[PDB]
Amino acid sequence: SGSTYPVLNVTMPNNDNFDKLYIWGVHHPSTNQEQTSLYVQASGRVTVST
Amino acid sequence: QVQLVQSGAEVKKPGASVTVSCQVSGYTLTSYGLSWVRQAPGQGLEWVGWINTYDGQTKYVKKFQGRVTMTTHTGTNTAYMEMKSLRSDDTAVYYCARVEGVRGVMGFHYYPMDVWGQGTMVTVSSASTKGPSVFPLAPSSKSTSGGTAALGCLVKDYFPEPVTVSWNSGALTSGVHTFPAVLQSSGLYSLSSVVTVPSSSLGTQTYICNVNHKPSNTKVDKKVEP
Amino acid sequence: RRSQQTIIPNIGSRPWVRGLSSRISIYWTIVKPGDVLVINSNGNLIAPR
Ligand SMILES: *[C@@H]1O[C@H](CO)[C@@H](O[C@@H]2O[C@H](CO)[C@@H](O[C@@H]3O[C@H](CO[C@H]4O[C@H](CO[C@H]5O[C@H](CO)[C@@H](O)[C@H](O)[C@@H]5O)[C@@H](O)[C@H](O[C@H]5O[C@H](CO)[C@@H](O)[C@H](O)[C@@H]5O)[C@@H]4O)[C@@H](O)[C@H](O[C@H]4O[C@H](CO)[C@@H](O)[C@H](O)[C@@H]4O)[C@@H]3O)[C@H](O)[C@H]2NC(C)=O)[C@H](O)[C@H]1NC(C)=O
Ligand SMILES: *[C@@H]1O[C@H](CO)[C@@H](O[C@@H]2O[C@H](CO)[C@@H](O[C@@H]3O[C@H](CO[C@H]4O[C@H](CO)[C@@H](O)[C@H](O)[C@@H]4O)[C@@H](O)[C@H](O[C@H]4O[C@H](CO)[C@@H](O)[C@H](O)[C@@H]4O[C@H]4O[C@H](CO)[C@@H](O)[C@H](O)[C@@H]4O)[C@@H]3O)[C@H](O)[C@H]2NC(C)=O)[C@H](O)[C@H]1NC(C)=O
Repeated sequence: SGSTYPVLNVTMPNNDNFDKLYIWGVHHPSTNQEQTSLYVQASGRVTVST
Repeated sequence: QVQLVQSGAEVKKPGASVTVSCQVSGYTLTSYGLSWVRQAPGQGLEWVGWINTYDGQTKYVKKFQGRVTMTTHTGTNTAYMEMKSLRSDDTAVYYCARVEGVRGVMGFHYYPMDVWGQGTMVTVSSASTKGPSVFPLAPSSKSTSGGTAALGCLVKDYFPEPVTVSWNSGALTSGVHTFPAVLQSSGLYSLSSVVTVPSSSLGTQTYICNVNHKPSNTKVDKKVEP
Repeated sequence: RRSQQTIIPNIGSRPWVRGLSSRISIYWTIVKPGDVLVINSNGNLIAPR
């Protein structure tokens, strides 16, 4: 957004009594400019955890 | 440090149905079994049903099979106890304690139930909710017995117990003694709260019992004077 | 002298547990007779006793 990509950090509890299945993914930039442009800092990183 | 939250004491007419809920803290109920025991007033204890979280197994008393039924919200860490087509007599206190009989065991026997829940008070009586009648009680004559005087209030013919009596919003916490209500042959309880205030102020300070009833939503304040 | 294993720490907030938003990844390495073990960490290491 704009000129910055703040380290996104959110959360989601599973109050429901049934197992939840979250499907996510990571993007693999083809170039550095594409990376630094679409993601600001050239070094991306995803950390899903339960 | 394992706590057990039990659904607020409920009351319903015979033929109707209620459901007790149990919460757990610390050790996940999932890795622990559970059973419920009824505690009829000064009647001893009686085991009712048994469930096993993460095991979906259930065993009930030959007596109330069908009527009662277990349930478990593995997601919220709380167990449920369902009772349909209730019976007048069945009313009593209910509890929920841990059980070891889990996984391979299945059978309850071996396990020595631990940590019982504060409890849930249910009641079954064809008597519908009623508004408490507040009547003032002052000395028939200055008591002058031993010391001071005894003045109070009388809430009669009300259901379902109990209603909190607060003398002057709590201004009078000294001497107050509310005696245990009693079941009238009619079916409606009645309690009394008396205070021990100096007989040298029978006209200096007035007294009012703030009888607030949640069941009837009846807030009646009365004045007590000789 | 047989296999090789290299791990990289993953900084980031995660589900709070026992009062901590951090974690520790467990890794085991078997060392056959005669063979030798080696540990070359820059940090975030949890060496065994
Ligand atoms: C030795 O110990 C073992 C384990 O303690 C014990 O095995 C249990 O045996 C009892 C009775 O024999 C079983 O209870 C019955 O379960 C019926 C079906 O529901 C249960 O089983 C589901 C599927 O069964 C299979 O599960 C897997 C394959 O999926 C397989 O390995 C098993 O061998 C079995 O064939 C199972 O999915 C389900 O639980 C799931 O869902 C819960 C939900 O939260 C989840 O938490 C679990 O992780 C799991 O995913 C469930 O456990 C059930 O219909 C039956 O009901 C009786 O009572 C009703 C009335 O209430 C009657 O109408 C009905 O006719 C039945 O009499 C009963 O509850 C139990 O499933 C076995 N496993 C468990 C949970 O321990 C052996 O019996 C022991 N040996 C002996 C014989 O002493
Ligand atoms: C990245 O995004 C995540 C999104 O989750 C974000 O949140 C982290 O989540 C954890 C938990 O999910 C949060 O931790 C909470 O912290 C509060 C605050 O602690 C202070 O206040 C307490 C008193 O209130 C003090 O004792 C303490 O010293 C601190 O000053 C805790 O209160 C929370 O735990 C209790 O409260 C919960 C809320 O009501 C209850 O649900 C829970 O059961 C806890 O109860 C405790 O007391 C009970 C007493 O009866 C006892 O029985 C229980 O066992 C238990 O001990 C909770 O721990 C926290 O905000 C986030 N953690 C991090 C990373 O800091 C991340 O913050 C974010 N990353 C960042 C930093 O940007």
